Amino acid sequence: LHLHLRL
Amino acid sequence: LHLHLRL
Amino acid sequence: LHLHLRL
Amino acid sequence: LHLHLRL
Amino acid sequence: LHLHLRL
Amino acid sequence: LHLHLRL
Amino acid sequence: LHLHLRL
Amino acid sequence: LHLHLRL
Amino acid sequence: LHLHLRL
Amino acid sequence: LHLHLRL
Amino acid sequence: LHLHLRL
Amino acid sequence: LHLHLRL
Amino acid sequence: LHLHLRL
Amino acid sequence: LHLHLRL
Amino acid sequence: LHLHLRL
Amino acid sequence: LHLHLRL
Amino acid sequence: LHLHLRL
Amino acid sequence: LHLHLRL
Amino acid sequence: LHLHLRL
Amino acid sequence: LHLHLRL
Amino acid sequence: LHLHLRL
Amino acid sequence: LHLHLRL
Amino acid sequence: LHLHLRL
Amino acid sequence: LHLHLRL
Amino acid sequence: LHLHLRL
Amino acid sequence: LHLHLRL
Amino acid sequence: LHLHLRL
Amino acid sequence: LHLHLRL
Amino acid sequence: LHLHLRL
Amino acid sequence: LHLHLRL
Repeated sequence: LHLHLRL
Repeated sequence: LHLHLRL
Repeated sequence: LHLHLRL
Repeated sequence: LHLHLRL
Repeated sequence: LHLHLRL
Repeated sequence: LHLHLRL
Repeated sequence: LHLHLRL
Repeated sequence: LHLHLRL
Repeated sequence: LHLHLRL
Repeated sequence: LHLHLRL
Repeated sequence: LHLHLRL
Repeated sequence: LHLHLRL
Repeated sequence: LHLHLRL
Repeated sequence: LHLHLRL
Repeated sequence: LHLHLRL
Repeated sequence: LHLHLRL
Repeated sequence: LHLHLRL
Repeated sequence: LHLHLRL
Repeated sequence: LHLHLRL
Repeated sequence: LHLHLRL
Repeated sequence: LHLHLRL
Repeated sequence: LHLHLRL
Repeated sequence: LHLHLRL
Repeated sequence: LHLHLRL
Repeated sequence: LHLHLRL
Repeated sequence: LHLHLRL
Repeated sequence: LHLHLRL
Repeated sequence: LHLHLRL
Repeated sequence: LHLHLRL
Repeated sequence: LHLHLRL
């Protein structure tokens, strides 16, 4: 999986 | 899965 | 799944 | 599934 | 997995 | 999803 | 997902 | 994911 | 992921 | 990941 | 909000 | 928010 | 937020 | 935030 | 934040 | 395909 | 394919 | 493929 | 493939 | 492949 | 057979 | 067979 | 067989 | 067989 | 066989 | 016999 | 016999 | 016999 | 017999 | 017999 988070 | 989050 | 969230 | 949420 | 986080 | 194939 | 194949 | 193949 | 193959 | 192969 | 998803 | 996901 | 994910 | 992930 | 991941 | 021949 | 021949 | 021949 | 021949 | 021959 | 899947 | 999958 | 997978 | 995987 | 994997 | 098959 | 198969 | 197979 | 196989 | 195999 390509779990990407950007905050 | 490509779970992507952007906040 | 491509679960995408943008807040 | 392409579950997409945008708030 | 390519878990990427950017804050 | 429970995608099942049987050939 | 539980993607199962059987050939 | 539990991707299973059997040939 | 539990990617299993059996040939 | 528990990538298992058996040939 | 109590957004709850169960798949 | 209590965003809860269970797959 | 209590963002909880369980896959 | 209590971001919790369990895969 | 209590970011917790368990794979 | 299950091509079966018996002569 | 299960090609079977018996002569 | 399970090609089987018996003569 | 399980190619089997028996003559 | 399990190529087996028996003559 | 040309069994093709795309999800 | 040309069994192709793409997820 | 040309079994191809791409995730 | 040309079994190809790409994750 | 040309079994190729790429993760 | 000229048994010919082409798939 | 000229048994010919082409797949 | 000229048993010919081409896959 | 001229049993010929080409894969 | 001219049993020929080419893989």
